[PDB]
Amino acid sequence: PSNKDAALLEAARANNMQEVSRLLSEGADVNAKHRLGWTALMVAAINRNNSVVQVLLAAGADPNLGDDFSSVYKTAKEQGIHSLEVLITREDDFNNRLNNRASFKGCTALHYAVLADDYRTVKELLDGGANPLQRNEMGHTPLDYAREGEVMKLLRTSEAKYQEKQRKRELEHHHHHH
Repeated sequence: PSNKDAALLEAARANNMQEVSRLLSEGADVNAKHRLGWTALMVAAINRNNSVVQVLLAAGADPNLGDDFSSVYKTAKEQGIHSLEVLITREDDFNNRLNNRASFKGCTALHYAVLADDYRTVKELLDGGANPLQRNEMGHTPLDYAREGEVMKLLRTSEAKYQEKQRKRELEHHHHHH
């Protein structure tokens, strides 16, 4: 990606609030994508940077994009680079607390906030239009990745409300409200 998009991903990772705002005003893509597959919103979410998540959503970030990163091993093959570089970059530019063996293809920012078990980040994404029913490539919802506690309770409630809005054909009504 461009210099501005690359700086935005780093500022979103680093919780550098001033820089995120600056870069967006200079034309950085709010859906900026790392060469290895993830967005600024995803990396803000896994790092519990709920203030960065707020800013990106306000500038129009799509909450429902899925990660193109799969696993260290598979992504390394699909890109023709060695797994060592992929592992270091995933750990250094994204987050170092995830399972290196697992596949994350199709994970949304909400999947990642749930793995981070952060109530505030999860709530901000749900309030921002994140679809709690959207599954990743392995077929898991964000609630599938929740641990017991306040995030799992919030997701259970939100799933039921989202399903009811979908059945009543009124998702767009509620999206344009507070």
